[PDB]
Amino acid sequence: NSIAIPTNFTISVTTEILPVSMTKTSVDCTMYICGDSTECSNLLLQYGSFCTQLKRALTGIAVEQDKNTQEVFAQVKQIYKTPPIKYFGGFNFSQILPDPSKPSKRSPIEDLLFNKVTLICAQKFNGLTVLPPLLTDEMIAQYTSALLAGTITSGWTFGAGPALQIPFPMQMAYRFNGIGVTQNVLYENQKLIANQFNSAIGKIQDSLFSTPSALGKLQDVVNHNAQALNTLVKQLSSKFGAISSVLNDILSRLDPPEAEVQIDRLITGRLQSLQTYVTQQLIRAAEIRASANLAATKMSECVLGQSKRVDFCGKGYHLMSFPQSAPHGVVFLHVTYVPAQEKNFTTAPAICHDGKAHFPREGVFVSNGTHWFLTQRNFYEPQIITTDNTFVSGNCDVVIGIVNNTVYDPLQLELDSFKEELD
Amino acid sequence: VLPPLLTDEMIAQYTSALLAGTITSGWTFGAGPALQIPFPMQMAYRFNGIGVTQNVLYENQKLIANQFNSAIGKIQDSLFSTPSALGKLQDVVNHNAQAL
Amino acid sequence: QQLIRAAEIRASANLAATKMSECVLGQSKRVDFCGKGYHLMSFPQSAPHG
Amino acid sequence: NSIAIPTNFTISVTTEILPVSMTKTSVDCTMYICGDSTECSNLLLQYGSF
Amino acid sequence: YEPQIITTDNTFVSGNCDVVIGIVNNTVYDPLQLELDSFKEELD
Amino acid sequence: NTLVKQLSSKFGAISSVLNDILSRLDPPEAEVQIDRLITGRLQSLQTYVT
Amino acid sequence: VLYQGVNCTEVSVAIHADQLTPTWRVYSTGSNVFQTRAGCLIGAEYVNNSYECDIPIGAGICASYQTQTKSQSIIAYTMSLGAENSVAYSN
Ligand SMILES: *[C@@H]1O[C@H](CO)[C@@H](O[C@@H]2O[C@H](CO)[C@@H](O[C@@H]3O[C@H](CO)[C@@H](O)[C@H](O)[C@@H]3O)[C@H](O)[C@H]2NC(C)=O)[C@H](O)[C@H]1NC(C)=O
Ligand SMILES: *[C@@H]1O[C@H](CO)[C@@H](O[C@@H]2O[C@H](CO)[C@@H](O[C@@H]3O[C@H](CO)[C@@H](O)[C@H](O)[C@@H]3O)[C@H](O)[C@H]2NC(C)=O)[C@H](O)[C@H]1NC(C)=O
Ligand SMILES: *[C@@H]1O[C@H](CO)[C@@H](O[C@@H]2O[C@H](CO)[C@@H](O[C@@H]3O[C@H](CO)[C@@H](O)[C@H](O)[C@@H]3O)[C@H](O)[C@H]2NC(C)=O)[C@H](O)[C@H]1NC(C)=O
Ligand SMILES: *[C@@H]1O[C@H](CO)[C@@H](O[C@@H]2O[C@H](CO)[C@@H](O)[C@H](O)[C@H]2NC(C)=O)[C@H](O)[C@H]1NC(C)=O
Ligand SMILES: *[C@@H]1O[C@H](CO)[C@@H](O[C@@H]2O[C@H](CO)[C@@H](O)[C@H](O)[C@H]2NC(C)=O)[C@H](O)[C@H]1NC(C)=O
Ligand SMILES: *[C@@H]1O[C@H](CO)[C@@H](O[C@@H]2O[C@H](CO)[C@@H](O)[C@H](O)[C@H]2NC(C)=O)[C@H](O)[C@H]1NC(C)=O
Ligand SMILES: *[C@@H]1O[C@H](CO)[C@@H](O)[C@H](O)[C@H]1NC(C)=O
Ligand SMILES: *[C@@H]1O[C@H](CO)[C@@H](O)[C@H](O)[C@H]1NC(C)=O
Ligand SMILES: *[C@@H]1O[C@H](CO)[C@@H](O)[C@H](O)[C@H]1NC(C)=O
Repeated sequence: NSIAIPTNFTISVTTEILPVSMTKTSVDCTMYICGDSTECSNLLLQYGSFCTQLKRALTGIAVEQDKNTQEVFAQVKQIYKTPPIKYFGGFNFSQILPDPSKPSKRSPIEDLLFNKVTLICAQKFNGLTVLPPLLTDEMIAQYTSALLAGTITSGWTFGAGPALQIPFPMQMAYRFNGIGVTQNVLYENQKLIANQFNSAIGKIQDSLFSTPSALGKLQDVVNHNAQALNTLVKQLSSKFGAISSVLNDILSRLDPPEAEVQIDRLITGRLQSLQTYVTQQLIRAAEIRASANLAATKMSECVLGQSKRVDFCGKGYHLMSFPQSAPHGVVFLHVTYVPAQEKNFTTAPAICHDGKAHFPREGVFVSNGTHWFLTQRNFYEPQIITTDNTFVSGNCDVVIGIVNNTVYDPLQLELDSFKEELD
Repeated sequence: VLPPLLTDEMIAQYTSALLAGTITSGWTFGAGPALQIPFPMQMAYRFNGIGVTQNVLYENQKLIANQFNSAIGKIQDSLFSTPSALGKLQDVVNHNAQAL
Repeated sequence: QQLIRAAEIRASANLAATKMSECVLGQSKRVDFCGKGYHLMSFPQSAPHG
Repeated sequence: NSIAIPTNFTISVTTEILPVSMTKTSVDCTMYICGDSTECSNLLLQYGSF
Repeated sequence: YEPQIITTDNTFVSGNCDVVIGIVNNTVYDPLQLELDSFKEELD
Repeated sequence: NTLVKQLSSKFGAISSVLNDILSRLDPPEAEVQIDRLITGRLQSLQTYVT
Repeated sequence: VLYQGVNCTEVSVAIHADQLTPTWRVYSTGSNVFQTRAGCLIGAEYVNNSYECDIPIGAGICASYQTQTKSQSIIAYTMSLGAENSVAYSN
């Protein structure tokens, strides 16, 4: 017969950092294998379509990377703007909304994310090039801003039809109903909730600034791609058992037949290095695609809605989420309701009044040791047990652990204070 | 072959912690602090969650507890008598051994 | 082959973790996600490699 | 105008089995290719960072 | 949109009028008092 | 379509047809030319399966 | 034709010097040579008007085939992301 019920709460904001896309590379098979060598290219032509297959695989990956970014961020029909006056019930969004004074309209948090993660083809060039993304960082920032403006000014309505404006405190009140907490909890505590939110956002900035490992997930993608290209360039140095790693020295020192044999050995080594690179890129691309699909799912369900999936949109009961862009990825700020300061109460399945068994409609029966009250489950708020708060089914002889307590009826209580005169 | 970081005993301990939390506090522990609740009331809320009123559970609490206990016994009989039941995990082992 | 099968295992582990959070640490409204029927609750058990 | 409504219920328990992890192997590249052979190893170094 | 009269059956009461920011003044209709005042309305 | 097309490649061999290699050359040179074709076709199958 | 990863000056010099490996040449007027981050785009007229992306080029720039002041040609533009909609938010 013992239940614990929260008497307070904390608004918590957490970060979830997900890769969305990876560097889009392109490789000139012939130039990589046969660096300005006619004899090598002519030998390379005898191996078949391998260069074509490698080109197609990398093209498919590059297209996939643009698809992944578009599916994660281009989820809004219109580019939404916040009102000129950034007053949202006392909730301070200045650290998530774009700062209009900068050359790139990014939020302070976005500036941090872009600064922590790190036409001259300076890096690893041997016929190996890097293609730009279809959407620029400014365009991604515009999609993120549109999503924030939509969520802040219209809640989830912009994600399932036209955007419908709602006062922000009423949006939060509905989110509270979504997690099983009545509207009066938020309205009575609106200043506390806004202050906890603003504090949590400041903590997000300090967490990302002071903990370099938080963004490791995105940095690792960059580092892995850099290693792949670095390795691929290093593979040109290897001899693979040939007389020399330099193709021009093979042609310069040896006669055509033996030179062709040594060249064929270099062709095998370089071609296998390209096949290894492409295979690793396809596996990594599949991993990135899965991450992008998860990020798009969390964009739709966490940002353009309210989710009842446990731990999907952060730890605690989900209230709302806000996207932020990052290099090659997305960071979600998940705002959740966390119960706090629980108290021990005695409980009972039902109240026995006149022999009828009374069950709560929306709540749990609790006792402070002297009186029975009905409370909401996620926030202690004692109420008088009445016939409106409860429903009746069966009698006191069926329910195990039923307790004897008075259920008050207003109508027969007021009849008692109204018709007593009998005249 | 390198050993796992978490031993079979440590995995069992995490599983035990998860079972103790769910049984004694329902979903309150997943969302934050673990708040004790009588088990039949946790079930009453789960029934309400699926659109069945609380009185159905309380009126039929003995029947429900008996059906649960019988279902668990059936789980043991099913796993014991059907060697293929765990094939998904055995296949992983076989796939790695075959590769080596 | 190990990288491809590791990716398969990772996807399975991600599904198992999702089910752990939504089926064991909560009550799910997703049809057939946490078994057939209307979901009431779930209990994990350890198994070799899973 | 016809609707069917349950008058009773069954509590059912089902199993879901998921892989979580796979065997963590480790391979000594040099011993596998050129085991206990210096002469072979000196050629293995010429194939790059395999 | 489907407007209905605001009554004591449609709303719930918690707290006074000073704590909520942006509260407005409007009549909330109670069906039971109007009848019950009617039940002893003529006092005969 | 690509895998069948790979059968026409030489991969450094004199010809893509095993019967021409066997008919024109002596056994050990023919064996070298056949290994060149086997390596190419086997690599093509490994690519297809991957 | 998009020459990826290079400056339009380097490409223009390579055509005048006959240094490029492709043997075909794209007629240039100087009004149809536009420098993008993806590379040098020769044979398309860049316009200020933003449109929905059709044929992607890269780094925000897309191209399409449209009638220009009554005469059709390939144009390049910075893609539009969507219509702008300011929500009438108030207390
Ligand atoms: C929303 O929160 C941000 C902080 O996260 C507020 O920005 C801060 O605003 C103050 C001015 O009110 C800025 O100046 C400060 O002034 C004091 C004066 O004593 C000085 O001691 C400080 O060193 C600082 O100069 C402050 O720099 C600024 N901080 C940031 C990060 O922008 C913002 O005003 C809040 N908005 C609302 C509507 O509450
Ligand atoms: C529920 O928990 C919140 C905290 O999460 C409680 O609000 C906090 O109450 C304490 C004490 O009343 C405040 O500390 C005081 O702050 C003033 C600021 O000027 C300072 O001068 C005092 O010396 C003291 O440090 C704290 O700031 C306040 N936090 C917030 C965000 O408002 C709340 O009272 C709790 N409610 C219940 C019913 O337990
Ligand atoms: C709803 O279904 C449950 C079964 O899932 C019904 O309970 C079952 O009722 C039958 C007949 O009353 C019980 O069988 C009898 O069991 C006694 C045990 O001593 C035996 O001596 C009899 O010969 C007979 O086999 C059965 O055990 C019982 N099952 C459980 C788990 O209690 C229940 O009555 C159904 N309710 C309605 C309203 O249909
Ligand atoms: C349980 O709650 C009731 C209701 O608040 C407490 O009784 C009230 O106590 C206040 C003083 O704090 C009195 O002014 C009220 O008149 C009391 N009301 C009634 C109906 O008795 C009761 O004391 C609480 N019990 C415990 C153990 O805390
Ligand atoms: C709740 O009240 C009922 C009476 O309305 C109690 O039932 C009585 O319990 C006494 C115990 O000595 C018996 O002698 C009576 O015969 C019972 N009467 C009936 C009609 O059941 C019931 O025990 C009370 N429960 C609690 C927990 O106090
Ligand atoms: C709702 O009505 C109450 C009166 O029933 C208003 O309260 C009065 O407000 C005036 C404002 O000048 C004060 O001078 C009175 O002393 C207040 N009286 C009481 C009893 O509070 C209240 O302001 C009204 N609210 C709105 C939003 O119109
Ligand atoms: C092209 O070169 C000129 C100088 O010749 C330079 O000013 C310009 O910025 C370069 N453009 C790009 C895109 O690199
Ligand atoms: C409830 O009572 C138990 C008694 O052992 C105690 O350990 C626990 O901390 C109490 N919880 C609260 C919230 O008071
Ligand atoms: C909303 O309330 C704030 C309170 O500070 C006020 O400054 C702002 O102008 C109000 N907005 C409207 C549209 O009334």
